[PDB]
Amino acid sequence: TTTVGITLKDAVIMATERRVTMENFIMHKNGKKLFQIDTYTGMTIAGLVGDAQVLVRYMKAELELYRLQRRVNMPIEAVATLLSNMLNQVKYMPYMVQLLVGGIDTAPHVFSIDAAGGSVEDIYASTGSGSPFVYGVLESQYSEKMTVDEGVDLVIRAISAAKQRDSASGGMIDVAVITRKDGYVQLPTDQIESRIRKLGLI
Amino acid sequence: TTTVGITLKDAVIMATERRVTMENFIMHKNGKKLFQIDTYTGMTIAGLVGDAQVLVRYMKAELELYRLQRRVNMPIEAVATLLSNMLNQVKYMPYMVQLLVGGIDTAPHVFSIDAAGGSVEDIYASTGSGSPFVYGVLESQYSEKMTVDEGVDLVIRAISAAKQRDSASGGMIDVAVITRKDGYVQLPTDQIESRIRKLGLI
Amino acid sequence: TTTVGITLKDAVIMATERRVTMENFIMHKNGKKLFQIDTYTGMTIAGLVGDAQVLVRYMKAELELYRLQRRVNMPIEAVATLLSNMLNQVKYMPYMVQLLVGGIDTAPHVFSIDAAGGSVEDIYASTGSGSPFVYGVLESQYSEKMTVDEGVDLVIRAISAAKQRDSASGGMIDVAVITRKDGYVQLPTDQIESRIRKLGLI
Amino acid sequence: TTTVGITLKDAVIMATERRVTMENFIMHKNGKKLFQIDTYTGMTIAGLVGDAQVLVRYMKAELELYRLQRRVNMPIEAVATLLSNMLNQVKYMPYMVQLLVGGIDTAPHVFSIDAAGGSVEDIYASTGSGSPFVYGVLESQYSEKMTVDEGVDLVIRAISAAKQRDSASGGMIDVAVITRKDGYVQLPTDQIESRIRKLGLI
Amino acid sequence: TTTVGITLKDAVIMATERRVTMENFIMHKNGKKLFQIDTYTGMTIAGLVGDAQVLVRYMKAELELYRLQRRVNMPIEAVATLLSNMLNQVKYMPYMVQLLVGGIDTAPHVFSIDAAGGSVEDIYASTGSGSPFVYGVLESQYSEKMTVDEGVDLVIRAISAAKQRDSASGGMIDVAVITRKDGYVQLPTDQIESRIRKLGLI
Amino acid sequence: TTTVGITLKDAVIMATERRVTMENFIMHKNGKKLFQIDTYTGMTIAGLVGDAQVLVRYMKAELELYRLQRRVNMPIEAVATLLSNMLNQVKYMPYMVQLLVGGIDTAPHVFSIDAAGGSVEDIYASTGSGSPFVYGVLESQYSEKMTVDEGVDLVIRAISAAKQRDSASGGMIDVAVITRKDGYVQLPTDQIESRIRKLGLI
Amino acid sequence: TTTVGITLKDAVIMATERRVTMENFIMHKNGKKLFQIDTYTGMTIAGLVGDAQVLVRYMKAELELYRLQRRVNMPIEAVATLLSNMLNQVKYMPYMVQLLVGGIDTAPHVFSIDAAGGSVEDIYASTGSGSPFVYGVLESQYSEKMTVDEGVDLVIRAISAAKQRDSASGGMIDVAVITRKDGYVQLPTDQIESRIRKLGLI
Amino acid sequence: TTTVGITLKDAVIMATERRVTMENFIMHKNGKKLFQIDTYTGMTIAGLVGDAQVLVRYMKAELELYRLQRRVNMPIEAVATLLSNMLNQVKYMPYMVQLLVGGIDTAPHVFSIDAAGGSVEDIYASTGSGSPFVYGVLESQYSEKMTVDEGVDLVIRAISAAKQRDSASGGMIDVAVITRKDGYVQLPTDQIESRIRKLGLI
Amino acid sequence: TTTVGITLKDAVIMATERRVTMENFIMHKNGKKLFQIDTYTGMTIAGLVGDAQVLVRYMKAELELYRLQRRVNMPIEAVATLLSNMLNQVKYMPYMVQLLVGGIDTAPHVFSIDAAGGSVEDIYASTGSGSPFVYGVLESQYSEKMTVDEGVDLVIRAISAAKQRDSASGGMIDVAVITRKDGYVQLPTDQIESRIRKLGLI
Amino acid sequence: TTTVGITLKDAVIMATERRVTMENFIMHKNGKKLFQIDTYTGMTIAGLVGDAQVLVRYMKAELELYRLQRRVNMPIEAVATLLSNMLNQVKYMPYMVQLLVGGIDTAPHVFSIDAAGGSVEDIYASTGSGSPFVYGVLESQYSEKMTVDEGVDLVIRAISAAKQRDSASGGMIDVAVITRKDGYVQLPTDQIESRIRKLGLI
Repeated sequence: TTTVGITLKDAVIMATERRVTMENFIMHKNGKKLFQIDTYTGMTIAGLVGDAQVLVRYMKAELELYRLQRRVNMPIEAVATLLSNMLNQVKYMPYMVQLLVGGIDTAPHVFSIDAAGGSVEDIYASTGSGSPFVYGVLESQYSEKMTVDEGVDLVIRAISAAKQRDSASGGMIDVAVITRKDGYVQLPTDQIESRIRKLGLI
Repeated sequence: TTTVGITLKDAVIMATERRVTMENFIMHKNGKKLFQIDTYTGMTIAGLVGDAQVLVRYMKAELELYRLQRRVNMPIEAVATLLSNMLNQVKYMPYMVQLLVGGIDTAPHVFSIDAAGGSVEDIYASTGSGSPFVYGVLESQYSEKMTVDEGVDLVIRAISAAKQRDSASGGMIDVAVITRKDGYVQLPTDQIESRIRKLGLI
Repeated sequence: TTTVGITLKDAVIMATERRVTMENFIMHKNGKKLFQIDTYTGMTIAGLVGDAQVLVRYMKAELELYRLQRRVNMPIEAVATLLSNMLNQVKYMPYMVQLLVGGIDTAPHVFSIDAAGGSVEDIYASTGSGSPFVYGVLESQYSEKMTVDEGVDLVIRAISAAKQRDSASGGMIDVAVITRKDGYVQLPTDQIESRIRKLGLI
Repeated sequence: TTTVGITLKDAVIMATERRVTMENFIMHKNGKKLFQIDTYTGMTIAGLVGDAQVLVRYMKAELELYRLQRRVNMPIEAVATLLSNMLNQVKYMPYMVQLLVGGIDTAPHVFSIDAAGGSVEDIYASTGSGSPFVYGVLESQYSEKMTVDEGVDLVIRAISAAKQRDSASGGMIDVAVITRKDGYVQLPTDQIESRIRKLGLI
Repeated sequence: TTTVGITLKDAVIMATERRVTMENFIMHKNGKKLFQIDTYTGMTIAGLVGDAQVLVRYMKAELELYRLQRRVNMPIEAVATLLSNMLNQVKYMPYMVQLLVGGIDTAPHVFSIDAAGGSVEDIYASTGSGSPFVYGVLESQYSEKMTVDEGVDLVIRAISAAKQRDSASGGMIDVAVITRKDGYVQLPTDQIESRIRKLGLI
Repeated sequence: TTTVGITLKDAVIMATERRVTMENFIMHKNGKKLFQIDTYTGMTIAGLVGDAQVLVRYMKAELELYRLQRRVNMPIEAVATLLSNMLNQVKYMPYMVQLLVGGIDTAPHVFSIDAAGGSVEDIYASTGSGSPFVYGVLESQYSEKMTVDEGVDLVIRAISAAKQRDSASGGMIDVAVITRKDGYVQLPTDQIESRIRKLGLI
Repeated sequence: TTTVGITLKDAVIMATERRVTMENFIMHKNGKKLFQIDTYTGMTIAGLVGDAQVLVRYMKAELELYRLQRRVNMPIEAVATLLSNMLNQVKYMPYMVQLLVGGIDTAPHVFSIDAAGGSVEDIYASTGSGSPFVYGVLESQYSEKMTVDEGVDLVIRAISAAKQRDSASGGMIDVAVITRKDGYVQLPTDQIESRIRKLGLI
Repeated sequence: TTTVGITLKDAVIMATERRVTMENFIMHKNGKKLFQIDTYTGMTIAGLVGDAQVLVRYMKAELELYRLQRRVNMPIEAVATLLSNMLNQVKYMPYMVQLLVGGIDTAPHVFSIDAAGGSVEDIYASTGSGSPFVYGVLESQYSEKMTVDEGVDLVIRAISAAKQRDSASGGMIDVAVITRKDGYVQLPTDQIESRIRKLGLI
Repeated sequence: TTTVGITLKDAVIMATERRVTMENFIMHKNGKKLFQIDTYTGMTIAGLVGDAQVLVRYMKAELELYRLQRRVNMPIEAVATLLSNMLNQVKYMPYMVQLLVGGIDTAPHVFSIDAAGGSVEDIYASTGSGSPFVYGVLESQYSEKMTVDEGVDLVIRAISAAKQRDSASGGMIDVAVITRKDGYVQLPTDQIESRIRKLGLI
Repeated sequence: TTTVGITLKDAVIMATERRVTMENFIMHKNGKKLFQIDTYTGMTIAGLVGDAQVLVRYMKAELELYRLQRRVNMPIEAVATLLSNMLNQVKYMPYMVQLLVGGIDTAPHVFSIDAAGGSVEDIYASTGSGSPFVYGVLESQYSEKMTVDEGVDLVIRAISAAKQRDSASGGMIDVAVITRKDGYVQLPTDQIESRIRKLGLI
């Protein structure tokens, strides 16, 4: 599993791969690991599939109820704090997951949450077995002045490198871009393939 | 145990073998592993017999009550989600089962569910100790343009190969075909034997 | 790791992939797992790299000395028996390897040898984590009447299927053909790529 | 694995199946478990393949050297005693095998030898995971007045029953008949198939 | 312990032995392992004596209350399903028993139930440490066209063979015959002894 | 296993049963547990068959060589002392056996030897899993004034009681009588059967 | 500890010894192990003293309340069934006891109950570490035609033999005789001593 | 620890950092991990310091003696094979090291050797806890057409990224360039600092 | 992690670094470990991030509610006592944290609280893996007569030394000064950088 | 235990404390941990007293023999290499020690050697349980331009700080100064006390 989320001037970019390893072999090639949980919020999942899918359903319900009652979207840091409390309350019988939460309330935010409920905000983060390979690419190439198009190419290259070295990662890359003007937009598969061909990664 | 489920243009095909290994020997040669749980839904079971049989009874009750209350059949993805919640709620005292759910609501669907409640949709899937042999046959021979007759021959060949290499699998092959026009139809035993003789697998 | 060896009327075909998993990641993409150990004999290796490489050097030395002293090539069954004795003598501090030996002395032969020194002759065999996927392809498609060209396509398809489902397998496929008329011939990489394109496996 | 040996008035009949379970699946369907070790002596093997094959080679060498030095064949009880000493000398690092030795010196004999070197003579015996099913057939149907033809049918039925209930057993049945007049004679495969069809076991 | 149950055209035959091994010796020679639990239903027990006896009392109470309330006898498959639920509900603190249930509702039925609640219907079944010896006799001699008298002789021979090879089994054989015309009939001891003498088993 | 040895005025009586439990079932019904190791000396064995048979061969060789060199039979206490040294020298890798040695040099003697080399002389002794049942019979019925005929009946009754309560014991009873006048005499099987019928033990 | 109970034509005889081993030495020489729990019912105890004494008090209360409410004494089999339920309900936190229950309702009965609640009726039974020695005496000497006086001598001899071979048993023997005509009668100590002197057991 | 070695058209570049973690803290900031072992050969070390330093001394002695005896430098693959044998001979009491060997004999070579003696040639490789971060940089930026100057900048960036994410890595970067024309040349520290300032890594 | 708190005549100074080690690498470089929990109270955290963040939220809620109800700020020792009770109440399922609490009520105070609820007041204290290096600096250089400016330089030097020797510590240093006149004041980052340059620590 | 060694322009300074903790209490207050092993070489010891004292005797013998044979003092790096080989040769049954070696051959040197034989040269080093406190003092106060007098005061302050925080350290401080002009000079105790009083450390 390889997930990544980065922040730009007025945008958040999140991306994952699709390989699922069930019973010690590659049983599924097109799993879903990137989800929209609010109007301007997304989340990626890594770890136990069952625990992660339950948490995604919980967050969608909590955020939708929050929006209907208080008439506004929950702030991104409040989303991370809610997840932090939920995971820490069962720390001794925990969800075996690694989570990334990103979105726009008044500025871009990306949060990393561990199984014990620790939440840390960062300019970029990566989770899964392929994360160390992603961090190598981001350390040498990430720039805070990048445009959205340059940021999309950056995450594609980082995940492509992880797939070359992590056997638990593979499949098509899913990319989502979150902005205030356009909201949560998942890039089409053909556009991702076009960028891969232009970058010479196939 | 060997179970398999595939999707076609307008059909779902599921098939299992019948061998049951109780007390470390072959005690039963004609066990039942393929069940109809709704008008257009079927399910296969692998793992502990006691846990699997209880889950089959639960799903039949839930789906029938759902149909009577809401006047329509439960969607296939909703069936998988319900099973996902049930298994995950007892993950630390879990049902030691592997499940496949397939059916037609508006399009063919096949779902794979593990003991921890992880549910992944796929074009085809296989469970049990004989599954890796089935995946080899499906990887080299499956086609999305296959007809129903060609699909039935495909699953028969895949299970036959598994029986040749997995000692935990054996017995007669049971095959079911699910379509909107004809509903859940379990193929007669004589028809299966005729296809086996035509394919030269005996 | 995925290795395979098959016998035909007057030929032996052996093939492997190249992925090496050192320190729990994909460190090497072009490892060597298929070796020529005599004029008409080849061997594939699976398991611990260090143990396997030492055994390859031992077999090359033993077979070359055997040829120089007795003026003839060692029979294939004698090669397997020699390996069987070597592995069994250290069974409690064993080489953690799986071996296939194939060649021509008066007829095609393929032998499978385990870490405890058990040697069994078979018409075809496969070793490594990807072997069960190969056995599924071979069970449904292998024929004793196949030509050499058909046999080469068969092993390529079988290994390609294994690479799609076994994360420990990957990389370019190496194929060798052994005949009395032509000896040990390793197929060129471009020819393998041409067959892959013709089979629609890329 | 299923092996059996019985004694008659002037004959010894030994029979095995051929299935070999290497790496927890059925890797070989035509393994060899019945061996001729002297002019009027045979042996069956069950357990670890590597240990069993080494012992077969040792016994062939010891018995042939014994015949050349003392000009006569080693008595059957002496063969069992030699094996008993060899296994007991390494009882704490033992051969993980179960052995049957049968032959004619002046009268029929069948010996059962365990991994610790215990040797017991009996009118009939069976080894392997399928042995308890064989003992059920022999207890109800064996007779000391049976002819050679009746004895061959008896062992075929006993092994056939074991194959129906023991997943570790399978494949073609090999049968050998030992008499003073004709020596060690392994029955042809076609003759075994004819008896199977006549007995209605296929 | 050795229990067996078989089905015929219009009859069910169940039989057990009587040896009870309490404190690692033969403390009781005339234990009871075959019980009538309904008008046309019987049950055999194997495993822990305390757990088995409690279950027998529970089943007698449940079936008698069922008959009084719904005015008809519980169907045999319903009896097995009720036992399946009871055992599975305590699977992690289970009854350490093996159960056979047989009877007539509209046709003969025999069910095998394990400690985890798995229930499988079969034409014949056997439980206890002596079961593999029984399966050998049944595999070679059982016929679906047998008469009641022939079936009684069959189960007597099968249990007699088990007593010759299983030290945990012994004592007098108890046999019950269930038919629609005559109900649950336990054969007298003298009749069993007469059949044993006629079969030459003493 | 049940062995017994008693002393009288001018005689030693030793007796065993024949059941051998190999692989957790009754594999052999006619094992040999009573051996003549010298002109006026016998020995019984209990425990691991392989260890016991090796010790019997060692004692026969040592005693025969002793007789040829020193021209007289080894005294019974000297036989026990030799066994005591042999077993104690390997106490941390011991023979897992229980031994009884009895004979006549100038007076009757019976010695009990354990796996650690402890040797104790006694008027009577019993070894094996059935020994406590034998001791009950001997405590209530043994008399030092008994004749040889009365002593033979005593050991037959004691072993018969053990067979009724110890599942590891069974089969025909072998009895040997040692006297100075007649030497080592093994009673014929028909004579044992006659005594059993006269005692009402069948 | 040594307890015994036997049945005769119209009587039940129960007997125990008195030695109690607390803190790994003989702390008490005159413990009580035989109790009257009803007008025609007795019980013996073996195992943990604390658990056994609590059960004796429970049974006295239950049986006395039963007699007052239903105006008749509880049947002996009903007493055993009540104990069976009580012990089985706490099988995973059990009473570490072995129990014998004997008495007269319409015929003599003796029941043996283990710690898991298994209850088996038998003509005679014995519990405790000295039981195997008692079974040896009973197997060779018990007769169903014995008188009460002969039965009392039988149990005295059996317990005396156990005291000679079991270090955990010792002390004075307590004997009770239960008949319909005379009820529960505990024999006086002087009468027991007189029988011991007459039998030559001191 | 972070080590890296890459191959170019006519050059080999190897580089390490200097941090040593002794007793769970940073005790040494200027450790030595890159060594010249021959005229055109270098080696990097990772793992246990004591084991690594001993191996470096062994290799220097072996290669110098080899050069003096055979008058030529040992080929790079021969160096790796010698190390492979040394490590595998003690695999059960192994050197806990990870090694890279690079040099020029007729063409550039880089070999990776593990603790068990497995040796694999590759175009580039990295060892130590910081290796996955290096592989991310190399996967996205390495080119086989790079010049020596571009290659030096590449390894500096890769190690700098590792130091930002691996707490076990740090300190000054040491770089060596091996060519046929100039031999083994270790770059001066000031030149490395100049490149770091030019790359904006400080 | 490195945290420090010191007391002066009329001030409290607390300082931390920012490195967070999640999944055994440096995932976050700008974590937050210093918090204001009241008008004149601060707290530092070390250990499990999830547990620490939950405790910070609890303390902010408790102290704010305390201020609103009792109209005054909670005394510093009362803050430590409240934390002491909370941690000790769950000592067997504890928060895996190390805490420092400092502030002004009528005089400077610094409290150290462990995971078991032990609270000790001290003139200065340090927590985390880098604490022993800080204590070395404080032991040799701390003075109770220091000014606020001198105290700020002292904590900067102490943390800088810890970062040079503790791999778990790193990043920018955050410093807060608490006085009655000015309240809780967190020093700006540029001011910290200016002091670092003036002290020659970069 | 606290030991320290530093290098200056033309001098080496080594210092230790004297507390020895034998049987979990302070048994000795004046242990010796600083030794002269050559004309210009010293060594400090930490860890197991028995192992350390043996190594000191070995080094004195080796260095004195080296000086007599080769007529010159062994170089400091050669001393460390010799110790490195000795410790690594017994790494699996190692000396549980931490060692510092310092001296002058042509320039000052200080080497740190661990139990596995790893040797690293450094400008300064410290061993023992009090070492982290020393490193804090050295990081903030050590200067390469210090005079000998300033260096002596530095090590005294560093060890004094360690004694205030490490319970395993205590007692009088021993200091040695090594120069080419004056050789190995151990400072008198009164001079150390004078410096302690001047520094205000008492």
